[PDB]
Amino acid sequence: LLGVLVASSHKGCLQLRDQSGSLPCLLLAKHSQPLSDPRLIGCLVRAERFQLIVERDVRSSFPSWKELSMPGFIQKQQARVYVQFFLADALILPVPRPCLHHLGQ
Amino acid sequence: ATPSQKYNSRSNRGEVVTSFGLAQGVSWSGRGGAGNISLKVLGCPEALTGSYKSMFQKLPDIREVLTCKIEELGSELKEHYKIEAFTPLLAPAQEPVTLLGQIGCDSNGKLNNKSVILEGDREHSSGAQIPVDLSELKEYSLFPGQVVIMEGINTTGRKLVATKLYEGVPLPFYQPTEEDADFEQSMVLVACGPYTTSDSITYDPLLDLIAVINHDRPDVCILFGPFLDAKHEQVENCLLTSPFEDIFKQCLRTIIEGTRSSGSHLVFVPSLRDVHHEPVYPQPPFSYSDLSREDKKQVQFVSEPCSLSINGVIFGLTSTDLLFHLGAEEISSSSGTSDRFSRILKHILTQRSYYPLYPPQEDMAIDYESFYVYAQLPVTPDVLIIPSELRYFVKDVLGCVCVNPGRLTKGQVGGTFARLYLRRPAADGAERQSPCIAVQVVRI
Amino acid sequence: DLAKDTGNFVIGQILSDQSRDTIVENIQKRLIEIGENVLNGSVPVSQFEINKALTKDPQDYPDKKSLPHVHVALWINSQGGRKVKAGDTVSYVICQDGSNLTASQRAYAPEQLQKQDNLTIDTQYYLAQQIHPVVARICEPIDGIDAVLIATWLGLDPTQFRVHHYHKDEENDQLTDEEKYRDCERFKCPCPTCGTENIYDNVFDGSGTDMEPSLYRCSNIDCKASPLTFTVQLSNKLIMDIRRFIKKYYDGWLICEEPTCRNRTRHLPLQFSRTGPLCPACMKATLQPEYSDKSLYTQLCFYRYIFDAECALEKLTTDHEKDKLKKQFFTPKVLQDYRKLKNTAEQFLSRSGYSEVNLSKLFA
Amino acid sequence: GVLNEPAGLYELDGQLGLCLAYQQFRGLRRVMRPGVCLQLQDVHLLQSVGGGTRRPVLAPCLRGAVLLQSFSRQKPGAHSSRQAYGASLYEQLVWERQLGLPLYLWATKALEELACKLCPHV
Amino acid sequence: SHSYTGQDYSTQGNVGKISLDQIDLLSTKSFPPCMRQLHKALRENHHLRHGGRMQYGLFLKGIGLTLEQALQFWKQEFIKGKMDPDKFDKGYSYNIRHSFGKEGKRTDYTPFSCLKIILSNPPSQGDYHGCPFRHSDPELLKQKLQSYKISPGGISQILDLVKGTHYQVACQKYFEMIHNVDDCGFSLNHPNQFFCESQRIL
Ligand code: SF4
Ligand SMILES: [Zn+2]
Ligand SMILES: [Zn+2]
Repeated sequence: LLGVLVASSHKGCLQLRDQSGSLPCLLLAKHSQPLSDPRLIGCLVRAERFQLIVERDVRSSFPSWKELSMPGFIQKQQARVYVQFFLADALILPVPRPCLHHLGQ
Repeated sequence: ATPSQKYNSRSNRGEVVTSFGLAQGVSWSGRGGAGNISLKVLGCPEALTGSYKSMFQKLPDIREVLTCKIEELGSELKEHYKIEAFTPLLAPAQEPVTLLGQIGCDSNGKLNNKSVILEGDREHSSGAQIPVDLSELKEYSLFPGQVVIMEGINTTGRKLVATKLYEGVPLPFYQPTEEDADFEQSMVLVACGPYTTSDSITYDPLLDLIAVINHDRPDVCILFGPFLDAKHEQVENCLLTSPFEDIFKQCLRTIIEGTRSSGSHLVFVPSLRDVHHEPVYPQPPFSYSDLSREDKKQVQFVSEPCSLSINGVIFGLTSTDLLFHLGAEEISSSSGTSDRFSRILKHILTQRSYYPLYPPQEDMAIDYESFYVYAQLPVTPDVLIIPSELRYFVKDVLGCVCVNPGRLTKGQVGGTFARLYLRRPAADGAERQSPCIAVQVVRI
Repeated sequence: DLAKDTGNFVIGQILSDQSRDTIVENIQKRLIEIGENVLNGSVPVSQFEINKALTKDPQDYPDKKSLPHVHVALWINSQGGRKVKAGDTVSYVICQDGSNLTASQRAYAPEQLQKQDNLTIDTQYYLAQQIHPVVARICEPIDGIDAVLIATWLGLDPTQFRVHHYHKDEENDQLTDEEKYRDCERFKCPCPTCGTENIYDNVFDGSGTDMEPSLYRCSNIDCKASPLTFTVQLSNKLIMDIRRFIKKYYDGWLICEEPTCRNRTRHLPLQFSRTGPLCPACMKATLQPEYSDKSLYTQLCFYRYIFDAECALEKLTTDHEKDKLKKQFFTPKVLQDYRKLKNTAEQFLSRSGYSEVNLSKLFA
Repeated sequence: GVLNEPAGLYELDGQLGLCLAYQQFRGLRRVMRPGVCLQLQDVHLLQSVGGGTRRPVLAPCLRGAVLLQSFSRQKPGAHSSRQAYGASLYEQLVWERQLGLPLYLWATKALEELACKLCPHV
Repeated sequence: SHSYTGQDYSTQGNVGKISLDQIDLLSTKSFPPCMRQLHKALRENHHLRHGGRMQYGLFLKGIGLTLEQALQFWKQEFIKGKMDPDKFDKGYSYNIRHSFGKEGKRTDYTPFSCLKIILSNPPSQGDYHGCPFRHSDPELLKQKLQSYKISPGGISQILDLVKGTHYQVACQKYFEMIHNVDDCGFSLNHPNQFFCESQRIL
């Protein structure tokens, strides 16, 4: 896994971001003391031994136990997905802006 | 549980329900595969080694084959029947007049006793048709495809009325040598398909069968298909979570394996439903490519149909539904007492075919331009086996041996299987001492 | 009377030297008017008399229920104290009753037509079987003015009618891909889970850069099962489908040609002529197969088409589209599954019918 | 074969995957195009190796240098700008960490996919 | 040897989209003699026989304009020549529309190829459909072609091949001259391919 970790003023949650899009992820700063460090916001990030998780929900209406191989009783298939992984093994880097190289309380 | 529940609780196993012949007991037994096992698939017409090469016909050659059939048959009959000559069918003349032709329907489907129509060969009568009727006549039995001689009185030309219907003739059976077949008693069992109650996939009846097999040690058994019907509800909803050839392979492997114990021969009769095998007729022998090498000595396939030779005795091997079909069309004026079966047997005898019904039933596809050269009766045979959907029975008819074995599994319930004995004498007599010794229809 | 006299004027039209344009014009306005004058119900029942003959007792016919007139004989001899027998005729008409039954039996003596209420004499049938076919016999092969056009002058009932084409004489004038197939039957498919149905026409599913493989996702927007993962099940239907097409052919119907007679049977008669054999009734006409082998082979090509994506993939022009889609989702697995089913099809036709031409008999 | 358009890794037969490893072939980096036919001797064929491919890998231990005897009349296009500009890093990449060559090809692939994922919109 | 080409290059629905007005403008520089002369004719007459249009008609699908647009074009050229504004619906326009319908497949659903406007369809008196280089009698045709401002030497070397009864090359040399380019770029077989070329060079 690799991308840039970005937050949003509209989902207020993790999102691994790339040109192709984004994904909801779940960092873990180890020993149940999680990340409060906001410098990692908007930076290149990488991880290897991860967990990819999917959640399945369905609107089933099966009548009995001998039609369990018979299609008539299933309508909605909602699918959630997200990444779960430790921060303690993070590979990190900032973005050197590729360019044409008192006040405040 | 629910598979074979209604089946496994049968109360009739081993029960001898009907049989015929000399006196023979219960504990039937044979020499397994001991030595003298005469076996061959004969034929001056070949026995269908390979496959066809046909998916398309050519019309006028059909006419050709119809013709050749009509001609050859008529000629061979007229030889014996010492009659002079027939008539171009449209020169009306009020005398006795003998005609040759084949019978057919005028209309779409079935018949009556008032719509038989006749058609003649290509040559003898210039090839045209004439309506008929037989009201004046007395006793007949007709059905499409059937070629026959007739006699009537042609008044108007485009009409006629019958006077008489001379009788068909069988050919003399194989009259074999007198040094080869001097053999002993012999047991053969046989059973058709399908192979379950039409809701499961268990082959429980196949288990019971192979049990009986291992029990009684037979010379050779032969098991008609169709080992997986298509009209079997479990299939035509596109259910089975598998390929098909695989299932064929499995439900063959089980048989060959369990059998290899009791050292007996097996031969297979394919039919028109084992969906992995294309549905044409006649049928090439099954395909198969994984033999326990030591058994290419024992088990051989055959084509559908075929004609097999054991100890110099003959067998007609059909995997059709013939008897039901011919039941579905025939007409006979006879109304006092008549075994419908006996008659249809007598017919199937003489026409040299396996399917003299023509036009064919709305499904039982065929293809003449090989059918005539691959599956015509090489000899009037001795024993004939024929599946059905009709109640089992057995008949000795005019030096011919026939048995309706019935099905194995009548829908969801028990069924039948056929068993018989063979031996030939070693002197003269009525010259056709039945090589069939005695026959038992033993219920499952 | 209506059909007979209509066609009689039709043929009478050609019998003068007006312009081909005048020919069309006159043979057009009259047609449209004739269609409408009943299409808006403005002609008496007297103008539809259907007198037909009789040969035997009504029950004699092996069509106990399968002629559009014998049913009335059944009626007349089973309902009243009035006899009808050999050598008699029936002056009836076909009449809809709003009952979605065959036209084979909604036949009626018109005296009840003028009596009851729900006896709606069917003014649909009387076009595709009385006016049109009569006009076809004669007016058809005129230049430009072709079959369906006549149809679309009276009643736009094309789809059903579209199947009739006189499609044996298109030789007087090598084919693009699709309309080598168009008139075949598509591949329909049952979904194993969502319950819906599908149709599999071309490998790619539609639009350009968006294009995706057929077997990927069930069509029904919501459900998310992916039918590919049921290759084997598809396999089944494939065979369990083809094993009825062949079923038809070797059982091939036989049908008539002279566009009036229209007989259907199988008992091949024995006389012969240039084109082949001759109907027994319309002794002045040929006979044709129904499922012309050309169909059968066409259809099997149509199957083998949409399972062999490899070809259509290779024929694709734009580099980047090809590379991107292949990068996307053409594993060895997906490919292999196509390969499997396509293989089943192709071998099952090339088994033995038609792709061969035995040169060893063609140059002797 | 134009394997890495930026780093101009080039092979013949379409199927002799080849990379000018150590030659500082500045001149042979903005010139080539399909239509050139050249000569060569004694360069390894890597097969029965796998790990990336089993194709006829060409490995130039610099014994038989490039043998220029032909050109290819072909003017350039208009797109390579976004898909070739900047491969200079490659030039020391081998000399960077003494790169094994199957490793080298794998790394090139990784860089391909990277560039697809990030460069240059970020 | 009949009315199929090598294959259907200039078939249904190839590259093209152009508004009505421009047609005439393009005519003077892009219409192969057969078409060009027929379009002049219908520019004058504003009426045509039963068969005639069924060449020009399908030829227009060469550039492939929309029916209602093509219908509008033909309407202009119809009622200005006094064709009853009610007949149009149930008459010509009807089949003109159907020309993109169900049946017509390989009969109407296709454009024409010279080997269909030559080997058949005899053109009758005062009519215009049909290959000039075949049906137009020689010296009348000489002055006729010359009326396209052509050097008589080209006309002569052309009429030579014309009596050599091989004509495609004649059409070819004509185009070669009238655009002066010293390669034919191809071996012409279909007027619409000719058209796609003539538009290519612009
Ligand atoms: S090439 Fe044929 S269609 Fe074209 S202008 Fe010449 S004769 Fe007419
Ligand atoms: Zn679904
Ligand atoms: Zn007829």
